[PDB]
Amino acid sequence: MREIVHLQAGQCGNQIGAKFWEVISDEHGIDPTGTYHGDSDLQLERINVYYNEATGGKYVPRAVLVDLEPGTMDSVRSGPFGQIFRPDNFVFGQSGAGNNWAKGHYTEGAELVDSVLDVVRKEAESCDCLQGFQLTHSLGGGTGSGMGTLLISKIREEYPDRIMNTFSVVPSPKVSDTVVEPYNATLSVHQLVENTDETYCIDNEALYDICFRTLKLTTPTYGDLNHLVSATMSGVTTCLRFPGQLNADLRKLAVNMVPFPRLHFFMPGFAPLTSRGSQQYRALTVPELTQQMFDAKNMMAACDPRHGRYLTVAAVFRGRMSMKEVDEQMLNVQNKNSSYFVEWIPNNVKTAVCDIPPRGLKMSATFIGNSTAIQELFKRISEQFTAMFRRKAFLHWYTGEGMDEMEFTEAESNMNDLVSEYQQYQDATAEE
Amino acid sequence: LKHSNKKGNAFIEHYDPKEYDPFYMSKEDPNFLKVIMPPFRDPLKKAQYDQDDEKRTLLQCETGKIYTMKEFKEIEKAQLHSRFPSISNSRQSMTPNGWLKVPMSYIESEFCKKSR
Amino acid sequence: MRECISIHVGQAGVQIGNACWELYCLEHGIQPDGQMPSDKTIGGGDDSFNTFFSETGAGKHVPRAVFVDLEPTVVDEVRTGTYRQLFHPEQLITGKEDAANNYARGHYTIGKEIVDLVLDRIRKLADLCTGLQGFLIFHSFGGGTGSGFASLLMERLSVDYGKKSKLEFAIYPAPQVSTAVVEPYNSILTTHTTLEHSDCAFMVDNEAIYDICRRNLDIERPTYTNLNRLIGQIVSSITASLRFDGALNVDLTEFQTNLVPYPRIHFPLATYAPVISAEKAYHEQLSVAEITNACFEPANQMVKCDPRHGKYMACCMLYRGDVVPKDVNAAIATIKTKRTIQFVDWCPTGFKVGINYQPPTVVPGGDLAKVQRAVCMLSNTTAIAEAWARLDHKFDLMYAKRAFVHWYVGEGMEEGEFSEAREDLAALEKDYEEVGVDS
Amino acid sequence: MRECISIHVGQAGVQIGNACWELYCLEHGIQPDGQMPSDKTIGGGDDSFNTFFSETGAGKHVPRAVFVDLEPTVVDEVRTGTYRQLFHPEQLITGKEDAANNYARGHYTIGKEIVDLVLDRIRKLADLCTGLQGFLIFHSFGGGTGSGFASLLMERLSVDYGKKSKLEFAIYPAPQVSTAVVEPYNSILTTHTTLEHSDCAFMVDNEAIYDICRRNLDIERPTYTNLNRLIGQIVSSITASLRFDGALNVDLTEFQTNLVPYPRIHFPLATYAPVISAEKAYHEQLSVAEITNACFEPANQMVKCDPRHGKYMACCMLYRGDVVPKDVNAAIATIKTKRTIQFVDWCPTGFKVGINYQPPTVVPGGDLAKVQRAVCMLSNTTAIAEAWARLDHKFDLMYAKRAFVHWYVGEGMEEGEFSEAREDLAALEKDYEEVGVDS
Repeated sequence: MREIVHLQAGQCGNQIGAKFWEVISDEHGIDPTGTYHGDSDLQLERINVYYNEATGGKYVPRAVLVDLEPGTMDSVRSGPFGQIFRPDNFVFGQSGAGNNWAKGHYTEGAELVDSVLDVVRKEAESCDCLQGFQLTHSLGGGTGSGMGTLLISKIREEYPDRIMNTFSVVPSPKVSDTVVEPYNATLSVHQLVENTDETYCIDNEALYDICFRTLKLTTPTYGDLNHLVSATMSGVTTCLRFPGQLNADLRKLAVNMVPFPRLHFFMPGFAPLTSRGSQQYRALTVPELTQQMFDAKNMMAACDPRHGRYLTVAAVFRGRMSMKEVDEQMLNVQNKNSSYFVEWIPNNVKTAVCDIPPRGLKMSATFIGNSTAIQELFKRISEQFTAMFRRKAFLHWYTGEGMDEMEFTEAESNMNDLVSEYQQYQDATAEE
Repeated sequence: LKHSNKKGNAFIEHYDPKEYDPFYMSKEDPNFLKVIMPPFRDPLKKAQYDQDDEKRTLLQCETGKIYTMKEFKEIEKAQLHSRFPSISNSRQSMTPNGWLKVPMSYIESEFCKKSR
Repeated sequence: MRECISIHVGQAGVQIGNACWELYCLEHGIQPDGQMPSDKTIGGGDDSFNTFFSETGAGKHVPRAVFVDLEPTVVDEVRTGTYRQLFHPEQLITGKEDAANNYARGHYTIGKEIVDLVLDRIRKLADLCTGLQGFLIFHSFGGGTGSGFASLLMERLSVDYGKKSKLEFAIYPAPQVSTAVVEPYNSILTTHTTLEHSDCAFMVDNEAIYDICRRNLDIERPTYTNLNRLIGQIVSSITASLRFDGALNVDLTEFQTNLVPYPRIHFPLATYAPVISAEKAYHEQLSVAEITNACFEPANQMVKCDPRHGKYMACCMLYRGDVVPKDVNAAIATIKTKRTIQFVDWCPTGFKVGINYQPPTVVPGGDLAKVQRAVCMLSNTTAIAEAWARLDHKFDLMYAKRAFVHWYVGEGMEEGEFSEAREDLAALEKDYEEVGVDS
Repeated sequence: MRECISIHVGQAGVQIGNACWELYCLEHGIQPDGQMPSDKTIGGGDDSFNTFFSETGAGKHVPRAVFVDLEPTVVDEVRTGTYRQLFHPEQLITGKEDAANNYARGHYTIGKEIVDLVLDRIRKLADLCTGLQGFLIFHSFGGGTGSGFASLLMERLSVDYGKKSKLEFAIYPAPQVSTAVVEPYNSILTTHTTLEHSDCAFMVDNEAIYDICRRNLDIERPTYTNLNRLIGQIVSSITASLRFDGALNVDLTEFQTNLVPYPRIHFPLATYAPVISAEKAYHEQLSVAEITNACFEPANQMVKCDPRHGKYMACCMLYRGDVVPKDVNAAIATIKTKRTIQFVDWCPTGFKVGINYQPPTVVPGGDLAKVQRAVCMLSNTTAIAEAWARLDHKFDLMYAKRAFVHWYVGEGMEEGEFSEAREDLAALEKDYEEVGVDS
């Protein structure tokens, strides 16, 4: 065997993937050369999930880097761990995306797609049996968003019986990078809700606020955000990477956490976010972790879940504490915070503890839950897209690419249907 | 030209709340180069406006006072603020110039301040 | 890869290209000889210089630019310079007769004579390159060589390469001060060509340069060298993510795709910052927020116009030097809530984030000081339409009784082209006014 | 944090600002260059200099003050000094024409021309700061510059910032001695502006300083240097809890809130102590009770007004140096029972306790000696309303036959403003009389 194939797209996606690979290599004891210098026990048995067995014990990464700009591979290769990947997986074109989804999907998505399909095939048949495919990308550009949707559609068409999970980055009106970003978001959300199993919500502004108000960092940069997201995904996958007593996996979480296929978004989060000087003054216990995983200050959402009702909650722990404390905590939370979760469905919180602690930190736990807070983001996106499509500014580029305008019409129709569905399931009354 | 010659060493960056504030062309008539926008009957927007009007009419029936689309809007805005989630300590309502000048932005440790 | 070819027409274009090339060679440590003679103490140069220069088998660097002018005097002036061993004589085409702020001869009886030669030269240069994105055509509207010859050449360049970007850089006649009289005569014809046959155009004057230099640099006797230095610094800042890398690389296509909201409106408002001297850069703390605020100040603008008269449609934001993202975020948060800065009810936000790790360098003997970071902005506002309107007023008044027209009649053109030009500019102004009017 | 902006208008204002800045740099160990060159033997400087100075990335200190004057000569003599490398030239705006003891031109035909420049300067300075509480405007009533330009600037500063404190510091025309003749003409107009548009005003003169120096310091030939030094010491003592700390910190708001009992009565009576030279500070035991008693002595006030003629409404007292609370308590107990000091039947007590651990420092070449502690008091009494009485009397007996007024008429104003100012001062004196009258 059970292995996971990892996919890469977008310069932000590429950098976060590189950061994650470095983090997992450091945690599992992998030198920048390629050999193994680890000293643990569970770092040799299930190590093959993300690596491949080769001669001399030199494990190799399993990740395909998809990009349209050659400047990304040179940047990511010069790093301390950029010499360990497979250069054959760095399939790059010659012309840039220009932050265009239609142009990137049409022009740079026809002649270059064949090579990445071939290599991901070869990787798939190189193994015995697989579970799913991981793609970390961003919607801020024509590289991650323009190509990730197409690749996910292709892999779903070829192998329907796989897990399609991703960690794309949601836009924000406050912190913007692309003028035509809402157009790209509206185009991408259709494919995300039509041909994607599950999707996690990633925001940069919320992470910036979190670090600025809790970590108290001098000069926080993208490296810190990459570290945080890498830790988030590592906590997500440790249910399979490091088995314990109550182990879980991606498909179980997807099935038990998604009431309806149309709604597959989530809200990630990690518990111990303290300042540098507060690391030596802290009390490691269950209720503190519960409060940090329940409050809105610690979560990485650029919204407020208190506006709606909690739908599905999965509290994944990674450590050696107990089992009673978790259930009593969730019980009393559901008893007291009765107006925060759907009353029709009791016991919306899932228990999951990993007996294998992470490297470098002793207690750690992440928050995977789907609360009612994305409705605001969806509604503001719909509003701004309706605006932008009213008088049709910044459309002649897309028109000259060849694709027509009815795609925007159907996309906004699906958008309105989705927001209506979300709002009328928000007020989940028991009866008439 | 008259300003540049009279003040001599003047640009139009020399802006200040003066009687010679050339924004005053628009102040004479804001309607000039402006088009009236009455509530139109666009069915694209009406698809959601029908639902919004149904909700507003239900609220009016439950309350008993005439509300417009705007009136409705500030009604639920005040209701949400009074609902408790007013979010006064995060970027959902705080002004942009309200994060730099906060002691949480004084990462420079209080040790040197103690020395001072 | 990211390689472009520069076009320099007229004396102004030639000197601008010379300033740009010398700036590039000093900023990358390229020696005037063409080789790397620094065998004792190295001072840099291990970078991707392939964007502008070329690497030979012997370690030589060949400039990739076009130096064409109808008057041989400028070519001779450059030839006797200290950098004659850098370029090649084949790239500096001389001429017998020249235009000298005449569109007639330079477009029909002069420019049409040397066409095959420059076409062969540019085709050879393009073949010598692998990846082509756009061009850097340096000319002028006042100069007849930079107006007649430039328009005719760019017409065939447009019809020969439809998939390559076509940039424009020239000088706009200031309404207050001027050099010659027949400048609007050439401008009214060159504007139509640059509008209906190009994708983007940059318009600058000299009065703004004089004002900013006397205000900040505090010089009583300016010179063309400082003007060329400012223009070259602007060009280098624009094409900064090409020669180097950074956190967020912004290529030519990346910013030109958004810099053009409409085929008829592609005239951005350039402004470089900080424009300061040596003493003006020692006891002045420099951050991002202040300079970004200073960027929108009309005294710092390259064009004499009030931004407050109109409002902004699109804005392109650039940076160069040690810049921190949080400062940019704070500046954006500050500008989005300013009531002085006017914008449309249509575009809530628009800008780019170009992070350049390589700081701008200095020139020995220049006026610029050592600044840890630089910044350039490219916005689009309707308030700049006044310049075209003043030009149109001048054209109508100077066309009512046909002043200095019989020369153009004798050289041989259609008189109706003036009517065509005025009506096209009237339509352009009407469209600009329509765009500027909000809901 | 606690950061303020100082304003210096007129020759007197500029020299006060120079004295204050030199006092601050000598007291904080700030070297005239602007950096920290003391690398061998340190002598202090590890404190909170951010209140007045600013820290650069290179270890440089930039003063935050406004040095404006219509006459270029004062700016010139400041520039040729030894401290020219400390400040920045942009903060010292020169002028072509000046007022020189005239309200007319400096308020209409002179002051109105340089407005946007100083507004931009002050806006930039305020933006460079984070926390703002009040301002330090330094001008004079005799000087036409520091009267017309000061009034015009402060009016817009009031209308642009209402939540910030607006202080005032100037020189009063002594009824016995004077420099010019038209001093009452400027004062009568400046007082209305400073009353109806400000929150607090400090009023001082020179003959009182002359008396105290000849009586204690015992000098036969005084100079403006000591005049400026005393005022600078007063300013430092007032804003002592801002740059440093102590047992009880008293900020600008803390004392300003109580120092103003009514919107029309905001003219406190300052008194500095001890004012003694070297030999008068060696064989004289100094305690708190004696100096506090000496504070209320009319011979030590900077205003010629017998306190026994009226009575006190509010008193604000401050301390600086090694002071002990028990001594202050004993002094308060002593003064609260003294029959000589008068007070209303209404305010049994009111005062402040400002404990500053940092003793005042000395200056090489000055006349002040090394004193372990200091004290300054700001009281409010109606006995000082007498000065405005003679001011009104002089203005009336000048205005009967219109002495030196055709000049102002020709410059162009309303003549009724004189009547308006006269009646406003009459109303103010009436209100002072009414308040001073007990039940």
